[PDB]
Amino acid sequence: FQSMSRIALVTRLSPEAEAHWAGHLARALPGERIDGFRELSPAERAEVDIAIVANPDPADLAELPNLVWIHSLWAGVERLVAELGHLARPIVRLVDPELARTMAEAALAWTYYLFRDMPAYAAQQRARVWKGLPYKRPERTTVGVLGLGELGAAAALRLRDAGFDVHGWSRSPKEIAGVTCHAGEETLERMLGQVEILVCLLPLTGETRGLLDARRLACLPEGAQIVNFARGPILDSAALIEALDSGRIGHAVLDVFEVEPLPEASPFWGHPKVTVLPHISAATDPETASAIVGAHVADYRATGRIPPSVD
Amino acid sequence: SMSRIALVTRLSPEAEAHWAGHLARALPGERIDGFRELSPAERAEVDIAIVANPDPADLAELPNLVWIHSLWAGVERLVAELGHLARPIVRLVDPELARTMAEAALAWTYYLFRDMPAYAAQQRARVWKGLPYKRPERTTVGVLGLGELGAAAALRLRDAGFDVHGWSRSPKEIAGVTCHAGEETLERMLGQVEILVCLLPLTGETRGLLDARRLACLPEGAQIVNFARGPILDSAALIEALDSGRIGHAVLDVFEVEPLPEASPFWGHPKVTVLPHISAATDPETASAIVGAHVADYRATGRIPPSVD
Repeated sequence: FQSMSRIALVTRLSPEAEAHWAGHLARALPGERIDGFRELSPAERAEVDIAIVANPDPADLAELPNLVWIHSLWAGVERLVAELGHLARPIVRLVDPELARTMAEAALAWTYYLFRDMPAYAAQQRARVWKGLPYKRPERTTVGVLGLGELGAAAALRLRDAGFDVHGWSRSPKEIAGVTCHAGEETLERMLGQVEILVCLLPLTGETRGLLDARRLACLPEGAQIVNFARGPILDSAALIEALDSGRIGHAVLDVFEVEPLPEASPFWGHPKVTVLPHISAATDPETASAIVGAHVADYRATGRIPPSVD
Repeated sequence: SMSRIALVTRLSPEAEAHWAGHLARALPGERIDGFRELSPAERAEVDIAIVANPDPADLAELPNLVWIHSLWAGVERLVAELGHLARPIVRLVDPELARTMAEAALAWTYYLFRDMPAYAAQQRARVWKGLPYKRPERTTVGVLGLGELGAAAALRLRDAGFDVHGWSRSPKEIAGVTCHAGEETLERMLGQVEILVCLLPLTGETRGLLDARRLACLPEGAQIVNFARGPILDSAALIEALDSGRIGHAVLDVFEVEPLPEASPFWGHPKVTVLPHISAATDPETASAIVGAHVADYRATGRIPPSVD
C-alpha cells in the first residue's frame, strides 16, 4: 500500500469549542483527514504530518512522530514557541490582515462598556437598585492609548471618530491627526495624569515589562478605568488589585494574563471591579481563520513550502 | 416678594445634584432647590418646576406653580399624567440627543454583538472559554423607528460595519441601510434581524406592536434592545420568549413605572440587562443652557415657551 498523510487537531479547548473548529477546518480543507487528537489510534498518529493547534498539550504533540510542522489557530504564539521550540518543527502563527480593524473595534466597544457605565449598572441590577449615573459627552472625556503601533493607532482613530478626547503614548515620536500624541518615558506620567480611560496595546519587551507598576498606576486620576489588550506582564497584578481596592482605579477590563487559561484561584475572577475576558479582543472569526489555515496547508501540499514560521 | 424654582425628580440624589449644579450655572439669578429641601412656605413661592419623572404628589404640593420644564424629550407620559393641573409642560428639545442616542444604540449593540453578557456569565462561573466571533458585515442589525433618533442610530451602526435594516411606518430612504416601510413589511424585516434596536415613539399605532406574534417572527436567539417605551413590548410575551430560547437576550431601558420596582422579574432574569432609563441621558451642560434660556425669557417677557398639547 501507498502510505497516507493526515492532520491532527490538538487542543485543550472545551470539546464543543474544538468541534466548532473541526467543522470549520473540514469546510476549509475538504479531503484532508482532520481528527481530534483523542480520536486517533497509534497507527493513525504516525501518519500525521501537520498539527493544527490551540494551546496544545505538549505530551500529545510528542505522540506524533513524523510531524513536520505546526499551524496555530492563535495570533499570539509566544507561550507556544517557549513551551515547544524544542520539538524542532516550524510553528506558523495565524496572521489575519483584519486584526487591526477587529482590535480597534474591541478597543471602542470596551471603551463604551466603561464610558457608558455598563459594569456599575450590572452591579446595581444584581442588587435591584435603580440609579442613573451622570453622563458627560465623549468630547469632555479623555481616553488614553498606550502603544501606537498598527493596533494602537487603529484603535486611536476609531476612538477619535467616536468623539473622545484621545491621547496617545509611544516610546518614539508619532503623529496621528486629531490625537494628542506623547513621546518617550519622560512624558508618560503627564499623559497618564490626564486620562479617564486607558487602553493598553503595547508589545511586551524588557522596557515595557512592569511599565504599569504601583507608581505609574497612581499617576492616573482617581476612578480611572483601564482596559488591557496588551499582555499580562505590562501591568503589575498585585499593584492593580491594591489600586482597585483603594478606589484609585475604578474598573479594569482584562483580556490577557501571565498564565492562560487564567487559573480558577485568580482573584480577578471574583473581583467586583474587574471584567475578565478570555483573550478574545482581537480574535479572527473561525471561517476566516480556517480559510487561512486552509490556504497555508494547500500551499504546502502543492509546493512542499512550509509557510513563514517563528524563530 | 420673590419667586423660586423647584427641581422635582425621581433620579438618584447624585444625578439630581449634577443637574442642580448645572442649572445653577445656567441660571445664576434664580433660586433653585431640590423639592425635599423646601419648607411649606418656600413651596408656595415656587412658580416653575424643572422636572425629570417627577412624583405628581410633590408637584401637587406646589400651589402657585405656573409652568413646568421637563429635562426629557419624551413627555407624552407626563402631559397625560399631569392633565389634571392644566399647566403648560415644556419639553427639552436638545440637539445633542440624536448623537447621544445613536452612541447608545451602538454601545449596547456592541455589548450584545461582542457577547459581553455571556462572558460575564462565564466569569461568575470561573469558566475560561472564547466564543465564536463573526464580523459585523455578516451581522444583521434592525432599527425600529426611523425618526431623528432611529436614523441617527442607523447611521452609526452602518458606519460600524453592520448589515443594517430599518423599519418605519412612513417611506424613508437612508443610504447604505435596507429600509422597510409600513406594518405590511414589519414581519419580513423582523425575520432577518439578529439584533433589534427599538427607537419608536409610543402612539395608538405602536402600543403592543411587539406582541407574542411579532416576537416569534425574529430568528431563534435574536437579541433585543428597547430604548423606546414600555408599552411597545408585551412584557409577559418577552419573558416566555426568553425562557423558551426564541429570544437570546434583552437590554431594557424603559418601564411604565420608574424607578423599576424591586419586585419586577426583569431584575433577576438571567437573559435580561436592566438599565435605569439612560436613554434620557444627556450632557446637562448643554441641556441646562436651553432650560436657562427658556426660564430667562419667561422672567423677561412673561411668555411661557411653546408647550405640548
